[PDB]
Amino acid sequence: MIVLFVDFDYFYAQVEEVLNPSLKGKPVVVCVFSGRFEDSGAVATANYEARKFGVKAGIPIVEAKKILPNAVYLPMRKEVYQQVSSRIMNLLREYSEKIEIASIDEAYLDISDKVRDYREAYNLGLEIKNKILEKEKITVTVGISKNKVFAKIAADMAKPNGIKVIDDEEVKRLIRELDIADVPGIGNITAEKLKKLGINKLVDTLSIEFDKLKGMIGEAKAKYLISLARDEYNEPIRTRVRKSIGRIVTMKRNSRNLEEIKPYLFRAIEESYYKLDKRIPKAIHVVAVTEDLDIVSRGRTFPHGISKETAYSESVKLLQKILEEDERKIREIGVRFSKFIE
DNA sequence: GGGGGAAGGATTCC
DNA sequence: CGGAATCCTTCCCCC
Ligand SMILES: Nc1nc2c(ncn2[C@H]2C[C@H](O)[C@@H](COP(=O)(O)OP(=O)(O)OP(=O)(O)O)O2)c(=O)[nH]1
Ligand SMILES: [Ca+2]
Ligand SMILES: [Ca+2]
Ligand SMILES: [Ca+2]
Repeated sequence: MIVLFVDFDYFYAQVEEVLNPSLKGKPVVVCVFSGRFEDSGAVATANYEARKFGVKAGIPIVEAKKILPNAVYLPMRKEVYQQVSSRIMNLLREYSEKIEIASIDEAYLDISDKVRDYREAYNLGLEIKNKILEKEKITVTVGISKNKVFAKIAADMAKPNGIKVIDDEEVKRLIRELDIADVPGIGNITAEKLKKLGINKLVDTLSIEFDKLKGMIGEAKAKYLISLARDEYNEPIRTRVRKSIGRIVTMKRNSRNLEEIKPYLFRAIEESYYKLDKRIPKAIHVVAVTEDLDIVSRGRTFPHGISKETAYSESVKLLQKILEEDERKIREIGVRFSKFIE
């Protein structure tokens, strides 16, 4: 089996450069302004000229400006990037019917019934890269291997504007030499848990009693890692379907006053329904971020679709249920809709 | 005992 | 900052 993974380079920043070439060459930082105060919010992403100095996704906008006060700061226009993304995804579909659109800037293609060796795979990769650059002026990185995981690791190793195949012999070296933290799905929590168990590489997961691994990181995660370690991980590329749509917003100032929170909540409901389109959810959750940055939620699933009117009244109750069962103030409020009636 | 859900939260990654 | 998926634990009803 042959998997080709595509990951767009510094996506949001690069789309902005495509729409405004005068930006190419200088540091470009795409941000998500939270509105709490001047420059409050975070960096969604930045082009490589900016990353050289530490400005990257996730850092506070205020820290970014300290490092690169004269860079170009742009507000995130996610809708524009989404449409550019869709077009690129359609281009990729022209290379395989078996495509898994993982996120707004990445996808997996099962090109097994399209090519036979890694040679023809690599070449197909270059053609895909050329096609995208030519058509959307977007550079991307391609990773090729036997499964989704290593295809993705391959690209990570080739970033940016690269292409990289990880063949069977290297898959074995990685299992032995790859920091397990560098394995997709293994975050800081899980990685520290694995270190304590003496597991630093995929290979190590094979020298521990399963039940011990299971008990420490969970069944799903334990089996996942063991599969990879045994060089047996093999999940098929399949069409992913959105399972929830939501919106959470940061308020002007903290509060526990219902009348002061409701408009933010409703606005979130309004935006969520617009985005819902023709989808009808049977479930609703109201989400609150306390002053101490904790995230608390209360939801409800009914036996039928939720109308906007129902969403409004129910959401009010759930918020009321949150405030009554938590002494903290609310910093951010939102709603999420799921269990669609399709 | 154990199947089948639902609710709330933990993690992870874009 | 903030959108969203998967998986985990506890709680429940029920035969
Ligand atoms: N709001 C927000 N958006 C993010 C964050 N991280 C990534 N994104 C968005 C914007 C990124 O362009 C897009 C793709 O993420 P990657 O993880 O693929 O980063 P990006 O493509 O920007 O750089 P790259 O060349 O892949 O290293 O997802 C984040 O922490 N917050
Ligand atoms: Ca990505
Ligand atoms: Ca990317
Ligand atoms: Ca990691």
